[PDB]
Amino acid sequence: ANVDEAILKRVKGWAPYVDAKLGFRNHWYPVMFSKEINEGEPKTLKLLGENLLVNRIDGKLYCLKDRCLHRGVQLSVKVECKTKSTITCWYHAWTYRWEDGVLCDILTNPTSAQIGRQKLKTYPVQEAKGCVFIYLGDGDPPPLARDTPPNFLDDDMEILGKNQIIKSNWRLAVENGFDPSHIYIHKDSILVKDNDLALPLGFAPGGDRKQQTRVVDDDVVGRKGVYDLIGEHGVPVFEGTIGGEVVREGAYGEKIVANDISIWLPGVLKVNPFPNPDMMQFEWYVPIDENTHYYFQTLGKPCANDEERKKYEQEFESKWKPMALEGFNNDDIWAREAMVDFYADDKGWVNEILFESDEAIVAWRKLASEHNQGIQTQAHVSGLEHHH
Amino acid sequence: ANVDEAILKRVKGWAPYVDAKLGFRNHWYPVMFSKEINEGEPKTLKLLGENLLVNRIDGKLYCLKDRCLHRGVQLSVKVECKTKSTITCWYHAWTYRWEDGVLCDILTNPTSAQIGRQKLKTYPVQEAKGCVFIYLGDGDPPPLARDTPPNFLDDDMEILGKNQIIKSNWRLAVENGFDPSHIYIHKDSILVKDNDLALPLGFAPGGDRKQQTRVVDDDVVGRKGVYDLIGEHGVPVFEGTIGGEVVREGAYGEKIVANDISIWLPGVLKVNPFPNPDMMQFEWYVPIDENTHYYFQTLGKPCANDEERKKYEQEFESKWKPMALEGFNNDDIWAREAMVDFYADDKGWVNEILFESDEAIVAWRKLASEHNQGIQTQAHVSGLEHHH
Amino acid sequence: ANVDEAILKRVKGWAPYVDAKLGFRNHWYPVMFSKEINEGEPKTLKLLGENLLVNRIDGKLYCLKDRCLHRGVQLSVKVECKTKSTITCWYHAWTYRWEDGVLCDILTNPTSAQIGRQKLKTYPVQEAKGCVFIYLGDGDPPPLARDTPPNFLDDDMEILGKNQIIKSNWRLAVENGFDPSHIYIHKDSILVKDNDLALPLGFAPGGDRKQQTRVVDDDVVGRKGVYDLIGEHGVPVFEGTIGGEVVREGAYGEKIVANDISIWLPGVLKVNPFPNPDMMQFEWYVPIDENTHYYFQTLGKPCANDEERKKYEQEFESKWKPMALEGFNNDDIWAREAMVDFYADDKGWVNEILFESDEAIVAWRKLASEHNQGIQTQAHVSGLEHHH
Amino acid sequence: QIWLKVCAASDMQPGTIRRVNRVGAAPLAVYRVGDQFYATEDTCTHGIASLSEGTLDGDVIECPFHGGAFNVCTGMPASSPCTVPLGVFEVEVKEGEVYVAGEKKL
Amino acid sequence: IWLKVCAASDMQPGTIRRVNRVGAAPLAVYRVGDQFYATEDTCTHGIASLSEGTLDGDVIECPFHGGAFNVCTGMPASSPCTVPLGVFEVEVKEGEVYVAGEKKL
Amino acid sequence: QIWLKVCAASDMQPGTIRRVNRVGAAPLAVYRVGDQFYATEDTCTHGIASLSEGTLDGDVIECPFHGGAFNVCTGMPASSPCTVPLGVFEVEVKEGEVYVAGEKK
Ligand SMILES: Oc1cccc(-c2ccccc2)c1O
Ligand SMILES: Oc1cccc(-c2ccccc2)c1O
Ligand SMILES: Oc1cccc(-c2ccccc2)c1O
Ligand code: FES
Ligand code: FES
Ligand code: FES
Ligand code: FES
Ligand code: FES
Ligand code: FES
Ligand SMILES: [Fe+2]
Ligand SMILES: [Fe+2]
Ligand SMILES: [Fe+2]
Repeated sequence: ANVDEAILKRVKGWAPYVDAKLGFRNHWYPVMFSKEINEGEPKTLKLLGENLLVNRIDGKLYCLKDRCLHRGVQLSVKVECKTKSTITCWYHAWTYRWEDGVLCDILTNPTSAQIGRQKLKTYPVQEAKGCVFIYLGDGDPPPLARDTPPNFLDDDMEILGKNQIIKSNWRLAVENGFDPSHIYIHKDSILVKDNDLALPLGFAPGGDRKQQTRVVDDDVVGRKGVYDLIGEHGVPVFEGTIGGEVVREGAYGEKIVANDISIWLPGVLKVNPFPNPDMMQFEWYVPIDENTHYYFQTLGKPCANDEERKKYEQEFESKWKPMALEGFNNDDIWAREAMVDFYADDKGWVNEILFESDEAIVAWRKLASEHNQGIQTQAHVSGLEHHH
Repeated sequence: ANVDEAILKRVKGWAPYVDAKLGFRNHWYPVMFSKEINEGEPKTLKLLGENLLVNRIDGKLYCLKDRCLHRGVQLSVKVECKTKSTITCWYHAWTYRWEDGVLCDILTNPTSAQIGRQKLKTYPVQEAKGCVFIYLGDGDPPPLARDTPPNFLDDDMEILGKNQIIKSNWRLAVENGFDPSHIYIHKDSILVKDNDLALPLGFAPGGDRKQQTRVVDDDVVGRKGVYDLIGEHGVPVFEGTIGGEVVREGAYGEKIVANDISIWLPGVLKVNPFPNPDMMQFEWYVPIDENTHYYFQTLGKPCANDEERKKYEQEFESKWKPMALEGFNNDDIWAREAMVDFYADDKGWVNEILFESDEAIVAWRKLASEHNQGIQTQAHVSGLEHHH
Repeated sequence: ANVDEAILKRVKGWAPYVDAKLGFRNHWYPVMFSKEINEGEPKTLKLLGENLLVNRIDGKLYCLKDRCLHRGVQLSVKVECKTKSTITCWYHAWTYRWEDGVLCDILTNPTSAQIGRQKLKTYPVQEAKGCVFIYLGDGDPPPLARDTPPNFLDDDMEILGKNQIIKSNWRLAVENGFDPSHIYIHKDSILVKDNDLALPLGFAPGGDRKQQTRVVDDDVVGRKGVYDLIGEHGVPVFEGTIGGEVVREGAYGEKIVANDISIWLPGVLKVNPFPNPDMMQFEWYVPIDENTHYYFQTLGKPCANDEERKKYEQEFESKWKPMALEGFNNDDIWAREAMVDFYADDKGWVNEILFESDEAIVAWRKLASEHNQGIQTQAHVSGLEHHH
Repeated sequence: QIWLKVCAASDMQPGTIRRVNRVGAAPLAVYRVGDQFYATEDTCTHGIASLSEGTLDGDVIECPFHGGAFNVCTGMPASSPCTVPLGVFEVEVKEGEVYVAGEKKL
Repeated sequence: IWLKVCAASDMQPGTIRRVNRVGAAPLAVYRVGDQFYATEDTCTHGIASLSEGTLDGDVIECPFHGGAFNVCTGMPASSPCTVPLGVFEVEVKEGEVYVAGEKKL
Repeated sequence: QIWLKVCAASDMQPGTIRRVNRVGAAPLAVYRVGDQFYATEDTCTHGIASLSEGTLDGDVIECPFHGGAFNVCTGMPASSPCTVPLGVFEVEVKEGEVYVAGEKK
């Protein structure tokens, strides 16, 4: 729907994934932190190309499409919440209920036949671990757990994070994150020295193709993803050579991190342990539009009580966020941006020349192609089209 | 010409209107005030996508297309008017008469066979009521009155106003103008408090469809337009309610305004009386290109002598212009802008969900579709294309 | 390839030239001066839409495509030259030899089967006369002399110049430079007064069409070009008249310049003598992308020894660069920019109205169409496309 | 009233539509598909158009404003941009007179 | 007043012949079936030679921009051409094509 | 050593491809094109794709990753984005047994 069909016909292994420029419909996605959305203070965001309004009413989150049914303006140009349970479009005062989107009043015409006979699109919203998830999909949502990596929802796991808008397509973000060899770009990160990490420059793979990954499609909660097992039969590279001469070394610190790396639908990476041996990193790359994504970074650490939580929160603000979320992952941001031009015309999906560590990326591409719950199209954005 | 044919096939009631993204050719349009164009100082503007030059010579206005026949540069990059009656292209000195556009000399080659054989496009220009009108069309023009609202050209009617460039398509400005329910956006206008207006929030319509408007296709001077009669059988809303509770009231001032509202081809609204019981508002939404229009506002007040006119001008400056042309109509500007995205891909013309007061808008769309004098196309802009 | 086929069908005289929006492949082009690139300091540029890297190793220039084979990033985002003879991609450490582009190492996987089996595109580079030329082409280059005007490469000829980026398509630059009647735009240049040039307003052609130009299809060095002979039988126009009245005079100075003017593939103008009787100007219009070119300006003067060269250098900096390269050619820059709109939709190539002095331009378009060595296409930029 | 006399069945050709105006209520549309008769609300549910000014193609009515369409038997949308089903009204022929219900089904 | 062009047999149907005139602008002579027509050679839209164009029935297509004229009436038949061509009288007399040195009206 | 015995001719249906693994060396692909056999390197020259997981169309193998392709007789690219020729291995069928050369060309 989204890409030149001549290109889709070439990429037989993963055409759905190449077509999913706007992301995958019918999944849960995080879009902000709980503390960023206050009672009666509606917030605008764009997710999978759709303009949405979120509001908190009696503490509960509600999500409406930020587009009046009448003449297609954003309600948010001038929000008019006149009662606690409704929003009134500023234009002709069509009035909608937060709770089901039903057009329940029209101030400019109380006798109008449209009253009670139209419904503004609503989306399910759920807060978990201080994060706001929207189900950008149709009908009854599945459990959140389906679209979260293992352990993110564990009872004791305290989650802190950061979110920002990055100018690349979401798929470039996913591939960069799950790419075993991209670790090269991190060799001079302030975290490697200042947190005493062991960090190789890359990996010489071993064994066969099937052993490079573990495809998970039998998890009881229905989650779908891929573990990167390059390090199980591979020799890590600590001495980088040109013409047999050593020109760069890896890092020989004591702390072992990133024993398991997995990517999960709809596009969330889990690195464990990271950035410290007692912590985990979970990061989402959430499609906003064809050119941009939320980089939704979270760090998880088991905390057993409120004293530990506060201690973690203080370590996060003073150490982990500046040293790891920024000091390590800032290089990922500009890496992602550097691939935009090659893939922007969709030709990079044909012309890329892969090597052996990209087996992990290929496994993800095929997983995502087979198990996604639907392809978002520009028609979902503008209004679905069908001729009898 | 201008829109995907699949969309035009869907909008059976008003396809020519939907196709008329660049506006209607073969009508008169106001583009500036007489006092903005001085003897022998050519001015540039863009009208219906076309770059034009206007000059005053011996007090009379002349209009040439601002595009040299030779290599298609704008003459206005470096204006060389070397004799009273001519303009010389700055590039290779092709020289054109203001009066008929004839290529009368070429300074770089006075023996050229092109001399006397080519003609630059000219358009008729007429000044009336201190306003400069250009007939953006072919052949001898109709009378200006055909393309003006009733009373605008009245001998005693004194016209003052304001012009500026607005970032929306012209049709969004027209529809917003003529839309009876859009009065809602004006409910907190300073004009309402500070000039003591009666102003409802909207209208509960009554009567049949035919009774909601009066279509004028039988005016003696050839004017074609629609009167909005919603308030003839309608109950005006002064108490807006949600779930039966009053949430908003209209304005209960003394002064009665906007008794008759009419829209006229090519796109000029007349509001009578407004913004005071003894005045009228006439405003044009003039197509510049697909994305922009002139919002050309005028206020009329009958005046008998220079005493009345001067007093009108002082009041215009101190009260009507700031309080009405700006303080009231500024909200119309961003309302227009807010519709851009829905209609930008032409899908808004299919997906809009109309209600009862939109019957006025529909009447205008049909009138405009049936009685416009031609659809401007990109080929008009670039140069007409045909094999006979 | 590059233009609507309905337009190429109409321009039967010169369809390949009209199609050559991105320039001609398989020619040499100057891109910078030798002094602008120092030992071991790689420099980025874009030429015929291709991002390139140029490095100086042991005095000699090498040119690699600035696009990693693997994921299509620009190497120049973060240059890593880890050995004298190599460059290492910053992303996954693919390493390439400057000399032949071979992928000789991958630091992140030294056992990769890709090593020694892939080649980054290289282009030949040659320095001549202080200028850096790149052969933007495939296979063994022809001699540089093929793509330079006569005398530019003479042993004694001292070349100084200036380079900048201009916002027009390269062809608009070429045509403006070679256009006999464009001299009108220079009528007020400081050079004309301050170097006492004779400069007509234009020329009334004499003799037949065939005598207006001399096409060279040479097969000793293989150069291809056209001389403008309008002044051989033409009458110089020193007074410009409108309706028989004199409105403008040419410049009646003593110094006669621009005896011969010729344009050569791939798009380099020679004006001899200029801007003084003892000197010549050679200027290239080098395609960067569809909208942009290098205006690569050079002044040549035969010099026998070191103190002649030194003196020439001082006169260039104090006089010829500011009075001629800027004071004269600055008007050429904005003239070229004024033609962009008309040719931007490719419709100017059909709608232009040519006159007699445009025979030179027509001879160039035909020469260029017949004798170019290939049309650069957007597929050369992204990667050549072919289906069995 | 419960059953509203429309017309004689012979006063409608196959493939035609008749509008039925009602005091105090919104208009209905009656459709003849072959020898059978169906009825819906006359106002398109996507807007303010009259479906009786549309085009019938078998048992699908096409709205004249935006090209949305409905199945006249079921009232279900058949073409975008229509999404809200029409009210369906029972039609009966008794002594060759067409009657339409005054209240919609369900 | 009359210029001798060629034998009628010298020109095939659907062909064009340039007529150079000393001291004057060139003409084009067109054979449409067995009839002959003459116009100015120079395209009114620029400086093209119409004799280098393509004849399709009674319509000459200009080689520069694809403008076209009816060769009998000299009226433009395709864009971008807008200015009519000068038409010149042709007579065949005794197996010989002749063109009027002057344009008609 | 040189010739390697791959399989019974009959073990391959027409239009199918078989991967031949080789200790200490890159896998080969054996193609059955009607009743004829051909052999190349298995690894696409453009990437890491297995040509044995692609699509045979006559004597042209289409890579499953990017739709590049090769003539399996000559090893030359038939479709972009492949530009580097495949190593070709000589094949002989003797007594319904498929043998592939030890080394290229
Ligand atoms: O996206 C990511 C976020 C955080 C850490 C890693 C990582 C992976 C392997 C080794 C070291 C760090 C990563 O890829
Ligand atoms: O475009 C416009 C300009 C000025 C006034 C009105 C108006 C219309 C109805 C009621 C009150 C004012 C308007 O629509
Ligand atoms: O821009 C230019 C580039 C090269 C030559 C001239 C030139 C031509 C004729 C006479 C004098 C100068 C020019 O204008
Ligand atoms: S656009 Fe929202 S009520 Fe009209
Ligand atoms: S572009 Fe105006 S005279 Fe040449
Ligand atoms: S993009 Fe250059 S090595 Fe991966
Ligand atoms: S009103 Fe019927 S389709 Fe829109
Ligand atoms: S010169 Fe003949 S069509 Fe332009
Ligand atoms: S890996 Fe075979 S075509 Fe790219
Ligand atoms: Fe990373
Ligand atoms: Fe308004
Ligand atoms: Fe110049």
